[PDB]
Amino acid sequence: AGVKAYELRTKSKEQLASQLVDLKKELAELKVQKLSRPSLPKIKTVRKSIACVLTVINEQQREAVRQLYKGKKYQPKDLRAKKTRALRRALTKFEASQVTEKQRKKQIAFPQRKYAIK
Amino acid sequence: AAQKSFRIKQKMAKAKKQNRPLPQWIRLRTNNTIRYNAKRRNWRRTKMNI
Amino acid sequence: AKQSLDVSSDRRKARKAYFTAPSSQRRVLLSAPLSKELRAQYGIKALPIRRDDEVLVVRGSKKGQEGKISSVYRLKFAVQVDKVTKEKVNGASVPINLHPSKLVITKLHLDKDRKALIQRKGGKLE
Amino acid sequence: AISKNLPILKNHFRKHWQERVKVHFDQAGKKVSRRNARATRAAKIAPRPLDLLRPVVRAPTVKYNRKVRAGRGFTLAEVKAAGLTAAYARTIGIAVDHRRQNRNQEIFDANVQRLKEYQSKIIVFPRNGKAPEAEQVLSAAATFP
Amino acid sequence: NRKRPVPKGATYGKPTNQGVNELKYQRSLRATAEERVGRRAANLRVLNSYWVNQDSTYKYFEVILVDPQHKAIRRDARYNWICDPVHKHREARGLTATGKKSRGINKGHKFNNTKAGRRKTWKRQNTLSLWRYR
Amino acid sequence: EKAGHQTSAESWGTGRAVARIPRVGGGGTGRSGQGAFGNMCRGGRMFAPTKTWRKWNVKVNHNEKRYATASAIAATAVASLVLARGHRVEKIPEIPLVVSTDLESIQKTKEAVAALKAVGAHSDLLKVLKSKKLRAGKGKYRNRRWTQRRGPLVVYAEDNGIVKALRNVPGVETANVASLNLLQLAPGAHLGRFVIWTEAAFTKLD
RNA sequence: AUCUUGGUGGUAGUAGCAAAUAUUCAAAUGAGAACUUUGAAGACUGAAGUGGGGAAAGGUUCCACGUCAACAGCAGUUGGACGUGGGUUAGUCGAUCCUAAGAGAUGGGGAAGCUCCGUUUCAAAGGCCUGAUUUUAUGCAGGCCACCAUCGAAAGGGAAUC
RNA sequence: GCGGUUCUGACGUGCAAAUCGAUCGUCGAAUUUGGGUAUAGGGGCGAAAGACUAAUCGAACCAUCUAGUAGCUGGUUCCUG
RNA sequence: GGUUAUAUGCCGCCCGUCUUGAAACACGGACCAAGGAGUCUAACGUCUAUGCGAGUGUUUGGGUGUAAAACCCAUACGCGU
RNA sequence: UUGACCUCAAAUCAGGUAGGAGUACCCGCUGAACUUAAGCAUAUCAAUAAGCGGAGGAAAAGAAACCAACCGGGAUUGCCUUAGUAACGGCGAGUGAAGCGGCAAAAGCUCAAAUUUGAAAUCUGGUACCUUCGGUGCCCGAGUUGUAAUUUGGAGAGGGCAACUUUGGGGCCGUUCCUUGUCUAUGUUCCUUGGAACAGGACGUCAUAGAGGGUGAGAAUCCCGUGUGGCGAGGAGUGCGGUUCUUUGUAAAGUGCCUUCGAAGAGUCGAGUUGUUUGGGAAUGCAGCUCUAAGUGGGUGGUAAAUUCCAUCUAAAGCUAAAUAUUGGCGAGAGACCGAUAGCGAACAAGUACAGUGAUGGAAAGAUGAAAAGAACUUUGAAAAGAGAGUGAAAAAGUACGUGAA
RNA sequence: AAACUUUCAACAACGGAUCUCUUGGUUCUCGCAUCGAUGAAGAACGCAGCGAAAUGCGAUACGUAAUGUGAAUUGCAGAAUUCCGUGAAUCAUCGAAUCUUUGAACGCACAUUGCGCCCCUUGGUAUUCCAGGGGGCAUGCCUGUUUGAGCGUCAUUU
Ligand SMILES: [K+]
Ligand SMILES: [K+]
Ligand SMILES: [K+]
Ligand SMILES: [K+]
Ligand SMILES: [K+]
Ligand SMILES: [K+]
Ligand SMILES: [K+]
Ligand SMILES: [K+]
Ligand SMILES: [K+]
Ligand SMILES: [K+]
Ligand SMILES: [K+]
Ligand SMILES: [K+]
Ligand SMILES: [K+]
Ligand SMILES: [K+]
Ligand SMILES: [K+]
Ligand SMILES: [K+]
Ligand SMILES: [K+]
Ligand SMILES: [K+]
Ligand SMILES: [K+]
Ligand SMILES: [K+]
Ligand SMILES: [K+]
Ligand SMILES: [Mg+2]
Ligand SMILES: [Mg+2]
Ligand SMILES: [Mg+2]
Ligand SMILES: [Mg+2]
Ligand SMILES: [Mg+2]
Ligand SMILES: [Mg+2]
Ligand SMILES: [Mg+2]
Ligand SMILES: [Mg+2]
Ligand SMILES: [Mg+2]
Ligand SMILES: [Mg+2]
Ligand SMILES: [Mg+2]
Ligand SMILES: [Mg+2]
Ligand SMILES: [Mg+2]
Ligand SMILES: [Mg+2]
Ligand SMILES: [Mg+2]
Ligand SMILES: [Mg+2]
Ligand SMILES: [Mg+2]
Ligand SMILES: [Mg+2]
Ligand SMILES: [Mg+2]
Ligand SMILES: [Mg+2]
Ligand SMILES: [Mg+2]
Ligand SMILES: [Mg+2]
Ligand SMILES: [Mg+2]
Ligand SMILES: [Mg+2]
Ligand SMILES: [Mg+2]
Ligand SMILES: [Mg+2]
Ligand SMILES: [Mg+2]
Ligand SMILES: [Mg+2]
Ligand SMILES: [Mg+2]
Ligand SMILES: [Mg+2]
Ligand SMILES: [Mg+2]
Ligand SMILES: [Mg+2]
Ligand SMILES: [Mg+2]
Ligand SMILES: [Mg+2]
Ligand SMILES: [Mg+2]
Ligand SMILES: [Mg+2]
Ligand SMILES: [Mg+2]
Ligand SMILES: [Mg+2]
Ligand SMILES: [Mg+2]
Ligand SMILES: [Mg+2]
Ligand SMILES: [Mg+2]
Ligand SMILES: [Mg+2]
Ligand SMILES: [Mg+2]
Ligand SMILES: [Mg+2]
Ligand SMILES: [Mg+2]
Ligand SMILES: [Mg+2]
Ligand SMILES: [Mg+2]
Ligand SMILES: [Mg+2]
Ligand SMILES: [Mg+2]
Ligand SMILES: [Mg+2]
Ligand SMILES: [Mg+2]
Ligand SMILES: [Mg+2]
Repeated sequence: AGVKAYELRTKSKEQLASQLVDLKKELAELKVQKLSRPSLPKIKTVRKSIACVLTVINEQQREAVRQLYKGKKYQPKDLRAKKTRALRRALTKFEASQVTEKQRKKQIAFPQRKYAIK
Repeated sequence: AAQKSFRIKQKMAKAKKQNRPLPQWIRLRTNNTIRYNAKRRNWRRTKMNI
Repeated sequence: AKQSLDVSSDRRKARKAYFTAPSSQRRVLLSAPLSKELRAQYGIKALPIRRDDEVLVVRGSKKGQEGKISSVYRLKFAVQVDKVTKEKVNGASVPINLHPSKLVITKLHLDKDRKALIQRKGGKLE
Repeated sequence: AISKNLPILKNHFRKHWQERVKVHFDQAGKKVSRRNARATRAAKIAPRPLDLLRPVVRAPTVKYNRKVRAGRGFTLAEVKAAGLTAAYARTIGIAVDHRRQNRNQEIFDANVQRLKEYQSKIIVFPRNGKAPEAEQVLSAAATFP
Repeated sequence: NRKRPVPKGATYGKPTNQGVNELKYQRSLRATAEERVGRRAANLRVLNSYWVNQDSTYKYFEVILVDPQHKAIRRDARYNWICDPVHKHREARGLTATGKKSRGINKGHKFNNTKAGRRKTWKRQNTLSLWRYR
Repeated sequence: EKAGHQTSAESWGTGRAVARIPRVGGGGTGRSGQGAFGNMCRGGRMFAPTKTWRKWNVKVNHNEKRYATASAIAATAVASLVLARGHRVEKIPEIPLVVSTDLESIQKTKEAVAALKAVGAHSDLLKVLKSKKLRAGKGKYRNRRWTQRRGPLVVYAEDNGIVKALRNVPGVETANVASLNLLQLAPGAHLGRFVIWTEAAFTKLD
């Protein structure tokens, strides 16, 4: 059938590591059997289980690190948002919104007015 | 060429694996138009140029 | 006549969109009309065909034959009914490919999702 | 290459002119876009008109000084005479131009008249609330010909 | 001057183009200065430059640069224009003061060739415009 | 612009017992040595490649367009011409055929079709239905698959339904009387379109 | 258009398939044997070989089993062909290390610039020894010397196998 | 081994886009040669023939400018009046 | 009587091309299919048709639209007077 | 001796940043020749190709050291005009702009030069905390060789007098804008032909839907869509319409009169000369070298010079949407376009196979049938195959597959 | 007379024209603005029950996670038909990951699968040797930190 990642997300770090090894053992066993038999398609299910478990392990370990840098200025580049190189170099909303005191005063004194012709 | 680089040997290994006729079951596939292996190479016909 | 600037009347584009339709899109392309019996019951003209729907053939050489949809061969844009078959000279029996627009569904294979679809189209269910 | 009694011609096609031919097939398309953009702008700016009020000026040169036409903007002097500051006027739909000078009482008086007629025929909404439904007139140029 | 960099003074063409000596680069020594500095400090933006000195062999300039990554510049409303990426390598495109001089970007009858961009102007004047209704 | 010239072909010159056309260089493929560039070569450039700056649209003096439109309108009121142009107006009583202004406010196709049959446009509608044919030639590949006759032109003064109600009837055009179109009044440059005027449109003509 | 691409003739069953001394008998195999295999015979290369190994180059051609449509300018049961597999084992043999003619970063200087020069220079150009301390394998304790990256040989130099 | 004199031999739709046979020059050095390395196109290299520089040389090869220009050669497609 | 094949009488050089002169001992053509060469554009001359006429030209643009169409239009500008 | 300062270094020091790609359009640099002139050198091709550097969704330009000479206009760009004109030119071939006028789009502004001097009022970083595109404390640092506030020539500043006017910043809910999902008519009724009805005939139905496509032949009505309208989901953004919280004000801005002032960019401008370039002609711009200013000054006013006026701007510092470009990228819609020797080189495992040491060069090649129903079985043959039989509407459709010319 | 040669027809060849077709091209219009040191474009080598390609992907390898759909995929094999469901699929979508060796390409090199050094850790009697696992070490430039250099230079104190 295969493992299901919603079931794995309940599990602990150690339980998952243990399961990962049981799958790696199982996969080896089938690689041997494949030599004898003509066709052996069960091996696909266990390849994908391994890949599932590693995905979940990595998710857990990353979310742990996201918590460790909660709120801190500077976090690992791999947890920073990707966007694009050019977007990451752009001025922030704050920087782009800055006006000098001279211009702030003019903007208050003389905003564009709403008006209509009759 | 007895004493050869790994890089050359790796390319030769690739060439070994590709040197085969088309698997017959491809011909049975729905809407198949591949008749034969059109990129087959032979040591007597065409050189690999490394 | 079309009015929307998003829709195309280009033949070439239409044919491309059909022949390269992915499996999901082909589901909708392979709809069949309900029988006039079932049209009363559910209040729906047509549905996407499904394995284990029962069917009547209403056009072609096998017009009149009935059976269950044994397979929806979306890749071939066709359905295979069990019992509609070709007796081959060697004695083997291959399925005939029928297009769902030439069938009529006489019994639906229902389930939570099919039921939800029927009520979604303003059907009745009972 | 010269023969018969024909005009001498001056067809300048000795450069690689076919690299730079612009056929205006987008004429109809550019007109639909321009119109959509007027509509879009009108909606963003509503109820304001799409144009600023502009002064009358005399065209220069002996060939066209018999005509008057719309100029760039009111003078600082005309805006002051109409009972208005440049900074305010800019915000109430009046084009102001610091470069143009008044040396002619007829054009000056006519421009001051324009500004008075304009301040009569607009309604400036207060910068808070209450805002009464005015209805958008798109052209100051058609209102104040 | 800029000596034409051709082997042994051979030019391989018509006599008008046989010059090698007495030719002159179309940008100023000031612009060369900004450009070479600009390449040494590619994280910075060249703002402007000025003459300080000369001998027979060299002219000396000082080039003012701004760091667009420094938060003192990014948060300054008067200077953060230079952070926008249109202003990358302004010295290389002729957009500094010395650049605009050498490109002939000025108003009036003396700058008809150049005021809008020499190449743009040329292209506009050598375009055949055909309407649908000719 | 690049078709036919994506080749480094050069003439071999005389002395090789071949024609002096440019030839593809190199070796090891069927294309090597073959004729190139010229209009007579397989794979070469067409003679005088078509260019986009051919004159496409044509200017016509406005006052001449108006003349033709007025002639076209005048001919709509001559039953001889309307018959000759293939309209089935044998059993209509009177051309010009004017009908009530009520036509302008019909909302449903079913109703608008009944009105056209009522006033004697049945045969001309039928003609359009029976005339659908697949187009001869490569036009079929180019989004012009079917062909059929033109039906009546219904002319109104104000559209309060009628354009949408006639949109789907094969061959029926509609038109505001303010903006009459020579391409509808004289299809194929043949005078005598069958026109059904509303009373309001007919008064507006003056 | 000695036109372009493709196809097809006559020529014609014609020119021809004649260098390197050379083949023969029997059996086996097989639908079929001048040509495959075995045996018998006759000859040749004649050790500056048609023998036994390698370098460059090739890249699986090596070996087995199956096997003949095409290819081996006759043939073919045979094959460097076709199909399917098997096969290359290192502390000691090479590479790897060293420098050669040379190539080439850096410091610098040229050049609008792609880049060019130059190779230890008009540079603040490093990295070892020993004890400890027992805090530790980093600062500390001492000392010591300072030349100038790097690449460049499967025939040069070179740790070690029969 | 390196060369290439004569037969003006073979061949001359070849075994071969330079070969074959015989005859011949030289054969311990201004010798022959492998590999590494340097020199690049108005450039190199040359015991010098305008030789050689990948079957290309009194200026290589590749692409582009380029559909270069041609007072010159060839061609230029249905009928009747 | 037509058609067609053949026979008989008389007649009939191979086309294309350049050329004063080609059947030429002038050139291209072994054969067959398919492709294959005065085009489009800017500005013009004469002539003709058409509209309006001391004027004329709606289409840069604006308005409108059943939306690259059709329909409507101010100020200029061009040519003319 | 101890501690500064200045200048210069080092570190796998803390945190960042550049490079390469694409390259249609855009900003520069560099820069040909073929070609034309019936020869050819100046000229032309061309301020083009090739080469190099640098950007963006646009770029650049841009709020006059402008145009003018008028009754004056008023940033830039683009279109129509100006105009094949003024002018340049072996005054040959050829080349060739600008002002005004009509339009599209429209938007304006910032520094330097000033004593906060009764208060460096300013800012990076680290650190703790928080409501985190950031905020608040605290601490080092930068900075007086000058960071803030104030002013930019249209002005404006300092004093003095007199008056009235106008304001900030949050959430929350609609609309907007984009990206998506889903629901929303009517015959598979009869006859004929056919392998198949989607054909013909008959009788209907829907139509704001008779666009288009599919299905065994020309299908509005068999299927998907189309038309109309409804209902969801996810963002983005205050653009602006409502509501709610906090009211910034001893603050900020605007305005009249009097008075004293009014800082305004140098190896620049300008000049000579050299080269290049321009329609720019005793010199249009650019650049090298030499010379090198002024402050009622300086520039321009398309014939050099002196003298006298006048007119017009305010250089040598800076930012800025839109109208404009676009053989590239992404997403769409179309065509009197081509229809497999055509159209992109490429309808196909095509920039592939293949050639070349390399740069590079670079093909051919689409169609059985509705459906494989792709010929069981028999027989001759070593076999390939034949002959039958069969499948199919047809093998005069057998994969050497539509038609099947010469 | 036959053969032979030639001409025409029928049937059969050869060959692939013609006709009909078209998920391709071409041109015009409209809208949009998004590559890269957070490792791009491009390259190499790999990966499927049975593939040589094309296409997809990276030792988690024709994919993993998430979301939507609601039962396939299909050449065969196999699996599954609690499929009235946290659920089929070469499905759509896509926000989380994985992403060999490379490449601007960054420890030094590269016709080498060549040779280093540093930190943490495990094993072998181990600070120093050998091995395994993890994580690091390019250049220019900016701001800052720290450690310094120079009779450049001030004060102070010998
Ligand atoms: K040259
Ligand atoms: K010259
Ligand atoms: K070419
Ligand atoms: K070894
Ligand atoms: K060695
Ligand atoms: K030379
Ligand atoms: K070569
Ligand atoms: K040359
Ligand atoms: K001549
Ligand atoms: K006869
Ligand atoms: K001739
Ligand atoms: K001759
Ligand atoms: K760095
Ligand atoms: K010249
Ligand atoms: K000019
Ligand atoms: K000059
Ligand atoms: K003025
Ligand atoms: K003056
Ligand atoms: K081709
Ligand atoms: K057939
Ligand atoms: K198309
Ligand atoms: Mg190659
Ligand atoms: Mg072509
Ligand atoms: Mg013979
Ligand atoms: Mg012979
Ligand atoms: Mg023999
Ligand atoms: Mg012998
Ligand atoms: Mg012997
Ligand atoms: Mg063997
Ligand atoms: Mg043979
Ligand atoms: Mg044989
Ligand atoms: Mg083999
Ligand atoms: Mg050894
Ligand atoms: Mg070097
Ligand atoms: Mg080495
Ligand atoms: Mg050795
Ligand atoms: Mg010889
Ligand atoms: Mg001889
Ligand atoms: Mg002979
Ligand atoms: Mg000689
Ligand atoms: Mg030609
Ligand atoms: Mg030529
Ligand atoms: Mg007779
Ligand atoms: Mg005779
Ligand atoms: Mg003669
Ligand atoms: Mg003749
Ligand atoms: Mg003769
Ligand atoms: Mg001749
Ligand atoms: Mg001949
Ligand atoms: Mg020929
Ligand atoms: Mg033809
Ligand atoms: Mg660091
Ligand atoms: Mg030319
Ligand atoms: Mg000439
Ligand atoms: Mg000539
Ligand atoms: Mg000449
Ligand atoms: Mg270029
Ligand atoms: Mg970009
Ligand atoms: Mg824009
Ligand atoms: Mg800009
Ligand atoms: Mg100003
Ligand atoms: Mg202006
Ligand atoms: Mg004129
Ligand atoms: Mg010129
Ligand atoms: Mg103030
Ligand atoms: Mg059909
Ligand atoms: Mg130049
Ligand atoms: Mg700017
Ligand atoms: Mg083609
Ligand atoms: Mg048939
Ligand atoms: Mg056939
Ligand atoms: Mg024949
Ligand atoms: Mg990677």
